[PDB]
Amino acid sequence: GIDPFTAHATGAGPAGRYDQATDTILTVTENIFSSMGDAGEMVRQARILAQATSDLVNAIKADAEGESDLENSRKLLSAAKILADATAKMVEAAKGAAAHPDSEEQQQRLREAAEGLRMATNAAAQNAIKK
Repeated sequence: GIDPFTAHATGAGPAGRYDQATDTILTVTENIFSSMGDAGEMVRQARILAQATSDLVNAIKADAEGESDLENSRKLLSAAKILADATAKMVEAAKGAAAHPDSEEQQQRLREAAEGLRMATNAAAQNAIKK
């Protein structure tokens, strides 16, 4: 219905491979820093990150096996492993920083864990197999 297919340009192909899921994670991550102060809502956001990461971890594995390269496949499998742990550390820190709101170390570990998760996810986003 009014398609950009060979119309104004050569189609309109967006995203990459993990873009929909990474977009969620990259965005929701910021929400933990935004919700910072509300324990229930903070942990809520972390649960979303875990959920979203779970999608990627399983996806990246299968997508890696679809690649016709050993090293790149190993990298993808590694990226998923890095991600899934960045999330695990993040989520655990978010729980503590939320339920223990004023606690300094809980906040500090969250800052680093969340940014680490942000890094891992944003990296997985970039390495996503397209084409």
